[PDB]
Order: sequence, then structure tokens, then C-alpha cells
Amino acid sequence: SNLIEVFVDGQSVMVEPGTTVLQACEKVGMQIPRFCYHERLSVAGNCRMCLVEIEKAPKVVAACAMPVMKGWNILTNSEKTKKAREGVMEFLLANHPLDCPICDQGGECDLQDQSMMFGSDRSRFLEGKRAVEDKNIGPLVKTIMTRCIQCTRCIRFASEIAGVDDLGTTGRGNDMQVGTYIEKMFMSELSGNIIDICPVGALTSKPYAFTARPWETRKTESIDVMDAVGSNIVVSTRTGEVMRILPRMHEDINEEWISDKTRFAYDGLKRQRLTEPMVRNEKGLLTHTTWEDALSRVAGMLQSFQGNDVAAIAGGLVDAEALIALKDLLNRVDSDTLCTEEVFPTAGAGTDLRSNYLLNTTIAGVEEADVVLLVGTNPRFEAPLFNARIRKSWLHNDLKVALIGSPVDLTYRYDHLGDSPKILQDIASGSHPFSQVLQEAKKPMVILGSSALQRNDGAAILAAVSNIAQKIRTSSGVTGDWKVMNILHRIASQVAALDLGYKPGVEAIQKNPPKMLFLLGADGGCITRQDLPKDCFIVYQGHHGDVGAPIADVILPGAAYTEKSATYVNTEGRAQQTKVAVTPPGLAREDWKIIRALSEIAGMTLPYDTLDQVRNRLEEVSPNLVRYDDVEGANYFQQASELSKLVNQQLLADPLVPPQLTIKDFYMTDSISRASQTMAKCVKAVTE
Amino acid sequence: TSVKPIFSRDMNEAKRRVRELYRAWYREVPNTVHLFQLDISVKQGRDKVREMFKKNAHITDPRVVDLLVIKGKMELEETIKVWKQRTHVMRFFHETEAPRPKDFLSKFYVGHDP
Amino acid sequence: ITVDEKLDITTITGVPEEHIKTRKARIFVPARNNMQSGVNNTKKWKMEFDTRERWENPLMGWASTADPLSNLVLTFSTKEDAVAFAEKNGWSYDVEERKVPKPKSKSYGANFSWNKRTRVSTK
Amino acid sequence: TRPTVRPRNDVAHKQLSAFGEYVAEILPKYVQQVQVSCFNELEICIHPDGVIPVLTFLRDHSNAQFKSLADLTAVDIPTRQNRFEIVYNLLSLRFNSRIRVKTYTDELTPIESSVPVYKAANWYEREIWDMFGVFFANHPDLRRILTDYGFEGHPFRKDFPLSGYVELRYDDEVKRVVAEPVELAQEFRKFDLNSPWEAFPAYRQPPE
Amino acid sequence: KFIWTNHKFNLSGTPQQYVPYSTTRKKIQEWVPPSTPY
Amino acid sequence: LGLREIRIHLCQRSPGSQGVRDFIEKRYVELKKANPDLPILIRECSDVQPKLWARYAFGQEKNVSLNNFSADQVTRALENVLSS
Amino acid sequence: YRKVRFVGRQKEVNENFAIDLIAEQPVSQVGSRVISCDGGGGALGHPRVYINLDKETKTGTCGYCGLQFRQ
Ligand code: SF4
Ligand code: SF4
Ligand code: FES
Ligand SMILES: [Zn+2]
Repeated sequence: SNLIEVFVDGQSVMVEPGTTVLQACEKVGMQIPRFCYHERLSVAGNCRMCLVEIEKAPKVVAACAMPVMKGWNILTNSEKTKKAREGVMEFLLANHPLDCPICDQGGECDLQDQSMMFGSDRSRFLEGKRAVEDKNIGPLVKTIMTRCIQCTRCIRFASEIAGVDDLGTTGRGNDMQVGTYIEKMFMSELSGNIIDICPVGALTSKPYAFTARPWETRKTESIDVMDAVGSNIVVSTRTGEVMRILPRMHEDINEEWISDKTRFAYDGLKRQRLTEPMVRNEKGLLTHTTWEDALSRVAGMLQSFQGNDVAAIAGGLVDAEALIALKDLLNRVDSDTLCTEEVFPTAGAGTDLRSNYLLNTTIAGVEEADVVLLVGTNPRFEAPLFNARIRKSWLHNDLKVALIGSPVDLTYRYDHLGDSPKILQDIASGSHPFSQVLQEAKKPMVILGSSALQRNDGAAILAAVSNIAQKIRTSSGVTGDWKVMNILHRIASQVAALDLGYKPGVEAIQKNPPKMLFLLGADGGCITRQDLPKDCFIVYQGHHGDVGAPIADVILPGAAYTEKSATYVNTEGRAQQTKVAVTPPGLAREDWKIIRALSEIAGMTLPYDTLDQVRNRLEEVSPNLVRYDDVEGANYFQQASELSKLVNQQLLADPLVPPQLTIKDFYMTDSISRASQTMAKCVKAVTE
Repeated sequence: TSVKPIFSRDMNEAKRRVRELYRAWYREVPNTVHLFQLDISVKQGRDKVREMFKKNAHITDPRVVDLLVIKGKMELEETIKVWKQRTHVMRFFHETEAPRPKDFLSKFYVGHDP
Repeated sequence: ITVDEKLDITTITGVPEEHIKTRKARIFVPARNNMQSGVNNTKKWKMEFDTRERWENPLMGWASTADPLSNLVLTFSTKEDAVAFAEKNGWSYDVEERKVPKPKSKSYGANFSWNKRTRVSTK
Repeated sequence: TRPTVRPRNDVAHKQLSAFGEYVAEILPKYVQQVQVSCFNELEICIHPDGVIPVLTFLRDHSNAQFKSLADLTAVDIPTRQNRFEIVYNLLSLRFNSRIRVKTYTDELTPIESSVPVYKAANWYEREIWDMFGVFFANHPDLRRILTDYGFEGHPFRKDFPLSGYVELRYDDEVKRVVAEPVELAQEFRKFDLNSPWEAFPAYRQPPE
Repeated sequence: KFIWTNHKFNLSGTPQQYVPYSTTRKKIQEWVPPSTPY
Repeated sequence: LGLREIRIHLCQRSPGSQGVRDFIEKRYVELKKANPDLPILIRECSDVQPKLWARYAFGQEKNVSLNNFSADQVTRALENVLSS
Repeated sequence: YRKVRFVGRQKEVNENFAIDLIAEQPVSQVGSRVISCDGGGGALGHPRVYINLDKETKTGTCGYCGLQFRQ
């Protein structure tokens, strides 16, 4: 029933009508050598390093693009094929100048792990070698175009996925270059991700430029948290420091791609960092004290305050294991009134059943979706891999788009519907169209951000949008189940820091004057000391010094995201555990071990020591944070569809605007970005 | 599991054995303690022997309890003779090695993440 | 012959020291260094332990260290036989999962299209 | 092909097919596999039962002499589910040939000494007890050779981190030369050499 | 040029035994606290 | 104090626990239509013994169980603690 | 802190420095397009590498060689 049998090397194998040779001959475990073919991109024919030799026909075909018909005998290894693959890869070593001592790819390159195993032995040329000239693009991509085997794998990629169409092919005959005809610098997100593509050392990375060669490093898998989708990365360590990080080729989030910001941002990790505890002194004096000393300083001051006068707020990238040790401790003195730095407006939900609180249809849902409407966001610069997971699916099959407010530059043809909060309401019935289009849609989808949800009318738009999701879903509403309404965040650790049960939004401190706070947030400009009452002290906790290092009483260090085995969550509610790499500098220690040694020196002593006795506690307070990377079936927004209709609040009126516009604010945002000195190089190459 | 056992059969002749060579150790600690010209309280030498034999207590199986013996049966060769020079013996009782905290809060001020 | 059947979960004790219960090993499929496309560095389920501190040596800057394992990678052939060696030597562990791509569907010659939206230029 | 490639010889490969055909013929209670190494050597895969038995047949006969025992050794393989391995290696002085005898095992299952058959497995069996941990029963003597008096780890197997667990150093606080845990002055860098692409098609592992 | 004029020796302490050192730039660049004001 | 919070754990399948799934159909929208303070927590799956949990009096944990019930059995099992 | 080790030991350090000793070279010219950079004499020196000088005024000294080179 619709498959062919074809004998690869005298062995039968089944193949769907319309897979090429290469996708067949992979099924039995061989690599025809590859240059211009690559999975995620398109295919063209200009390497000519895969020549398979078909059986009984004098010509030699190419195994990249050509179907496979009723069974050939696909003969990989003979005295005919081996007459070609030896005869091409002596051509593309004609001009390839005598680098490899110093070509920074010199340990992985594919003019190297082909042309020993396959292909030639020595050379006959003997004189020649054009040398063209380089140029520059930006302060990332470093470009020596003397090399360029000219696969044209960097070019089919621009016009492809990251939608910026610039790079080109200029010339004829032996001479064609690649880089751009005019002087335009080429800069965007995901376009710092090229330098996985290029199979030889033409395009090599700037900050890393000359440091280590890749037989010495140590690949210890990890996870990147600056943002929603997370990643799967892999670090590297030479002497016990971080050198550079890659992607890890997960098959849903990060197809092969890692974003740019999560790549070049390791650089402000070792720059400006707080290596010790630092005592209080009364004046502007702030000094370093032995680790035993300033522990008790804040220990006793807990034996004073009680009830709501002591409240802690942690809004940042902090783990999901220092969101228990801190919660149970400050909640065993019965003082809570605690939230995160973020703002999630809540009415009848926002913790229970969550159902609206996380992105429902996963990233892998978009591939099937048909009609999409997203509002109040610029998805490009927040979760940059949810964007191009539209783009690739916007192409390769048809998909429709609409945005609400402030038409920005996206990469594909959308249309601005209207700009205001007051457009949402009239779409309940027919007006300002689609009118039936969301209605006739087989698998509708709607996406609200954390930028728009953060207004002062926020609890209205949450409830106004949910209606149109109810409006459709109550009709059929999809097929089928096919959940519809869903949200996306921009902040690193929240869906963990929230569905543990930590109330959203910083309000609970805004109503009263609690005396002793713990800042893990910490660098948002939300809570200041002016806003606080009198000098009664806040104790900063965290690794960096950005803002809130000076405004604070007694500070305590911590380990960043590469030094500790923690648990984050991405916006489908998976569980991904980053893994140790470097051991933290100086005296700093892990966060949830600085809680328990705050506890025992004070009155209560929490019921655990090792890690596994932390996650059992994580297992009581939540069941799914110990289920690593599985999306469990839940809808449960029917019962919250009605109950959140409880309050009647109506909107404001004012055109929606995202915080980020075109670029320059994408770089310096969270913490590590701000102190990363290379971002400080590519922020000033933007303004001018 | 089907494989031939070594000496014992189940647990009894086995736990007759461990009782046995105990005495060869228990009867001879001290003849050495004057022989190497090493000075200790001879009762220490009878604490360690009984400190070790109580150590591996949870063993559920023959051919394990016979395996350990074949080690233990050996040592009485070397020690009851002199194939060691004072410094293969005394290494049992670790004199120089500074103590480990093993408690919690004593760790937290010295050393990262054990 | 003395066949003497019985069942006691195989464990072994005393040869290492305190590193039995302190650590957690890990069993994972290596991920393919991405700077190159060679797919042959996969296919064996190894294991490797936790990493403990490397410090600096205050004479040169060699980073000297304790943690006497720290560099071992055994190579197993499969999962069923993977966990086989953690229990039998008796220490804690963890597991990852193997990954292989989507099927997938790629056809040249769909790149020149009448009404389709996929139509490439300057390839 | 001739100039740089090692010229082969067939005759040696015809006979060691025959003469090894029929030692799967006359001792089938034991021998479970046999083959011919492309270089004209034999490997007889034998159950652990026959060890004293099979050699004894190889010990004397008029069609197979194999009086000279050359090399006993071992290999230890994880993910073989029976860890270790033995390899006996025997030269038959009259007939000019090498035939090796492979017998598997575990740690717990004993194997029986070859010592009455040949008196040159006297040492080679004392050694292995030190290194890998295999325990040879009924051996006129079993002791500690090649190793110090302290090593409780049985090193050459694959679980011993190269530097052992205790460095040694002498201190004058008393007299002795005493043993403190291992503290190095350089990491012992771990390089990574294993390159992709599977350059060998003939050995290609099963398709799966 | 780029080579000496006279010579030296292998000496035991000359006074100069050269007693090697480390040749590298710093590592983690610890944070500076803020100055006199609150 | 108390109480403070209520965590209804459950499972997605092994329908022997279905009362909880049914309890939401029965009393959630209604049960929490009042008490517009308490933050009742539905979290996902203990897969077995969908223990209901509750926390009060300086963070002391009190865990009732349920294994196979009916719809209203649990509705009355909740006010056991909630009245207190 | 570290600095007490070479006290009285006179601290061997490198009198010359190549950090830049290069710029004193009479940066050459050719009058042609691409050149052969094999340096320091035949078969002692960097592997032959051909560089293009066409910019306006620059050159390129191949980076093995260092010696300032242009038209
Ligand atoms: S770039 Fe690729 S080819 Fe050119 S030298 Fe370095 S490795 Fe050899
Ligand atoms: S980068 Fe090097 S390889 Fe990739 S396309 Fe341009 S030239 Fe060909
Ligand atoms: S690999 Fe054959 S066409 Fe590119
Ligand atoms: Zn030169």
C-alpha cells in the first residue's frame, strides 16, 4: 500500500514513493558524502560530491535530488563510484589556500574529514590559486572569502528561514564572490546562527575568534535560560572556563537553530560579578566579611519581624529549587505577601488549573495550524524561535496571519488589522473583518503576550480575548478538541516561579510598608528605596551587581545558570534541567544551599539536605516538575472560561505598543546582556 | 543463579567460616605488635579486627561471602609473617589525615558542593 | 555440580571508597558536535559523571584537581545493557533518551511553482 | 596493488581451515565456535567447562602436538554481560602453527586452573587474580604479583581511574611514609580524537 | 641582531635563578562596590 | 492559620480516580464561586492515590487520600477541612 | 600577594618584544595583482600562500609572515 522496494547494495528496503536516493540510502546506514545538501534548508545540485552509481546504465546520477523508481540496484561502493568521488574532491582542493594551521575551524572542517577518508592522496596542479578579497559584515561574522568551496549553503539560507533577503552571487566563470554587492552590513537575529552552516572556514565567529581548537573541549549538555522557548545548548570548557556554546539539535524547540542572544551572551558571565558576601556598613561603607559573619546579621533580624512586615520577591532567572527553599522558609514564619517581578493580571484564575496560563498548543502545533491571530506583541525579538517556526510553516504550506497594533517589520506578509484595545470587542460579532474567517478556520489559534497583558486594564483583555476563543470553540470549535486560546511569556523562569503557587504581580508589597525584603528579582526598576518606608533593610541575593547592588543592606552571592543543577520550565510546561559546568568562582555558593544554612543558624531547620531531598519536596508541591520534557494532556479551560467572566471590568483606550521596536533594545535587557561587553560593541554599531 | 559456588554452600558453612579466621586474627594481633617494634595499645589491635568484621554486614549471598574470605584468608599470610615493613600495616589506622566534617554546617564554610 | 539456584540482586562493595553513594552518574547519547555534519560519532550509549571543582594552581595556572574519576567514559552498546553496569557496581544514576529526526519530506523540483508560495529565486 | 600492499599467501589459509574444521568434530561437548583470522590464525570459541579437558586433548595427540604454551592473557569488556575474557595461546612445535583458545567468564563464576596440564600457567594465573579479579580455584598458590600490598582495586579493569585513589608522600612529623588522597598538579587533559564518517564499509555494523 | 652580545650561565643561585611565574591576564574580574553615598 | 491553600492532585487516567475529574464537573465553578480568596490548586498527576493536600499553621502539611470515590463523596470530603 | 616568589631572584623577562617590532619594515610593493608569500627563504618558512592586494592602499601579509606587505 504505497511504497516501493529498492535494493541498496543488494539489500531490499522500503521507501515512500518520492524519497530521493539519499533519504533511502540513509535508512540502511550509509552517508553518501554531502556538500550542498542539508536537511532543514532546500536542495540544489552544485556540489557534485554525491555521485551514486546506478546499476546497468552508463551515466552516473546524483543522489541529492532525483526520485527513486521501481527498484534500481543502488550501488554505492564499486569501481565506478570510487572513480568520481575521488575526482571531484581533487577539484575543490585546487584552490583552497594553505591554511589549516590557523583556520579556526581547523579541527572540524569538511575539506578534512572527507578528503582523508574519501577521495584523493596527493596533488598535481602545480601552480595557480586565485585569492579574492574579504570585506566585513558586522561585529560577529568574520569573513575570509579566500576559501568558499561555494556550496551556496549560506545563501539559500538567507532567502530561506530568517527572512532577510540580502546575500547574493555576483559574477561569472571561475570568479564569483558571495558577499554583498554594496556595503550593506547584514544584521538580524538567527543570522548570527550562520556559522554552523558553512562547511568550511569561510564564516567564523568574532568573539571566540582565536582561543581554543576543538579537540580539547568538554561537551557537557545544558539549557539556555534567557527567555521562553529555552533551548538545548552545549557548553565547552578548556581550563575550567566557558569558551563557546552551540546548539544541541533538539527536534521541536530549536530545530537545529539557536538564537543569537543566547549565543554571544556568555561573555558578560565572567566580566563583572560579585564573588563574596559583603557586609552592611552604616555609611556608604560596604565591605567584605567572612562567610559566617553576615549570615547571622540577617539571621536575628528575622527573629524580630513577623507577619506581613517581611516579604520576598524573586522575579528573575532563579531556579525552581530556590523557589521552594525560599518559599517554605519564609512561609514557616507565616509571612507571605510575596510575588515575582513580573506582572500577570489575575481575576478568577492564574494559578488554579493554569489552562490559560501556559502556551497550550505546543511549538510543534504551529506546523499543523491554519489561521492565526496574534495581538499586542512583536514576536520577533521575544522568543525568536517561535517567530521562524511560523516562517518555515508560513512557507512549505499555506498559513494566514493577522496582528493587532503598531505595524512592525516582520519577515512575512501579515496585515495590521487595527490598533487599539477597542478593536477586540467588536470582533465578538461581525465587524472589522475575518468575521467568518476565524469562524471558518479548521484549527484557529490566538496568541497574547506578556507585554500587552501587563497593562493596567490587563484583566479585561485576558477576559476579552478568551471570549473569542470561547466564541469559536463553543461552535465546534475546531474539529475536534484542538485547544485554541494560549499565551506566551518573555521572561526566563516564570511558569515555574508561578505555578508553584507564588501570586502574580508586585502589588501585595505596593499596598503596605513591609520592612525586610529579599531581592532576587532583582534588577527591575520597579521597587526602589524611595518607594519603601524607612531604612529597614532589604537583603540582596544573586550573582550580579547591576541595579540593586548599591541599594541594599546585606548581599549574598550565587551561581549563574552554568554552575548549578537546577530546573527551569519553558512555556509548554516542560522540565529541563541545566547541568553543572564550571565550578562557581571565589566564595559564591548555590542558592538553595544558602537557604538551609540561613535556616539552621536561625530557628527552624528545613527537612532536607541533599538535592534529591529537594525534588521530593518539589514533587509534593507539584507533580509535573519531576516529569522531564513531557506535555501532559490538559484542557481545563472550559471551567475557567466561565469563572473568569466573574468581574465585569472594561478596557482603557490607547493604542497598543510593544516595548521592543526595531532592534536596538533587543540586546541589553535581562542581566547578563547588560554587562556583556560584546553587546556593548553591537549596540553602538546600530545607532550610527 | 547457576554457577558453581567457591567453598560455601549456603550461609552456614559460610558463616562458620567468618567466625573462624576471626580467631586467627584475634589470637594473633599482638605477636606482631612487639615484632615490628610498633607501639600501640594492644587493645586497639583488637578493636580494629572487630571493627572490620562488623563492617560488611548486609551481604545477602554465598560466593560473595566466600569472595571476601579469599582476601581475608590471604592477609594472615603476610602479616603473620613479615612481608610488610611497619608502613604497610600502620596505614590501617590513619594518623595524619585531618578530619572530615561529615556534618552539614561544617561543610558549608569549606569546600564547594560535596 | 552444585548448581544451587538463588536470587540476590547483584551488588559489590568495598573496592572504591566514599564515591559509591556521593555521586550521580549519567547515561546519555552524545549529541554530534555541530560544526560538522558527520553522523558517525553517535550510536553508543556512554556514561560520564558529575563534575567537581577545578581550581587554579598558584604557581603556573595549571588547574589541578581532586575528584579522581572525573575522566572516564565507558561505552555501552544499548540501554537494556546500559543500566546493567550501574546497579551491578552499585551507584546512583540517571538516564537520557536517544533522538532521531522526523521522516521527512523534501523534494527538489517543487521549487518552481505556478500558484505555490514556495518559489525560490537566486538559489 | 602490488607495490605497497602486503602480498597474501593462500596455502596457509587452506589447511587451517581443514585442521580446524574437525576439532569442532571430535569435541562437540565443549567447542561452540571456530573461525579463521584473515592472516591465517585460528580462534576457537570454547564454553568455560572445557579448559583442562580441551587443552589435554591439545596437550598430546599425533595429529596435534601443541606442547608450547606461549601467552596467557585477558581482555575485559563491559556490555558483554559476562565481563572478562581469557585467551590461551599455544604453539605446536612440530606442525608450525598458532591456535588460540578463547573462554569467557565472569567475576563470581570461578574458572579452573590449567596448572597440572602446563606448569607455565603458574605465574600467569597468579597475576590475573591481582589485576582483573578472576578467581582460579585449585591453584597450588594464589598471591599478589605486579602490585603493591595496598591496592584493593584490581586496576587494569575499566573502572579504575588511571591515577589510583591514594597518592603517597613522606612526612617527618613521625617516621613513616604515609598515604594521603590523590592531589595532582595538572588535570591530565582529556583530548577527543574520534572522527566521524565511518571510513570502513566492510565492518559495517548491522543495519538495525 | 635579535641575538646576544656576550653570554650567561646555567647558574645555581646567581642571585638570579629565574624561578618562573605566570604569564597571563586576570580571570574573573571581581566586582567593585559603590562609593561614599548611600 | 488556617487554612491557607488546598492542592487537589489527581491523575489523567487510571479512571479509578475519576471522582476528582468528576468533582470539577460537580463542584469547582460552584464551590469556588464563593470563597473568592482561597487559591485552590489543581496540579497534574500523582498517578496513584490522588492525595488531597492542605497547608496551614506555619506551613504544616496535612494529606488526606482518595483512591476510588464517587462524585459527591469528595464534595463532602472537602468541607471536612474547609469548615475548620 | 603572589609577588614574593622572585624576591632577590632577578626575574627573567624578555628584553626585546615583538608585540610590534614589525612596523619598521619597508613595506614592499610589486606592481601586480597577487603574490607569493613564502617567507624567510625557500623551504624554511610558512607554507606558500597567495594574497590579493587590490584595495587602494593596504596589502595583506598572510598572517603567518607578519611582515608588512602591500603595493
Ligand atoms: S579551512 Fe577547511 S580547508 Fe581551509 S584549511 Fe582550515 S580546514 Fe583545511
Ligand atoms: S559560506 Fe563558504 S560555503 Fe557557505 S556558501 Fe558562502 S562560500 Fe559556499
Ligand atoms: S550534495 Fe550532491 S548536490 Fe549538494
Ligand atoms: Zn609570509
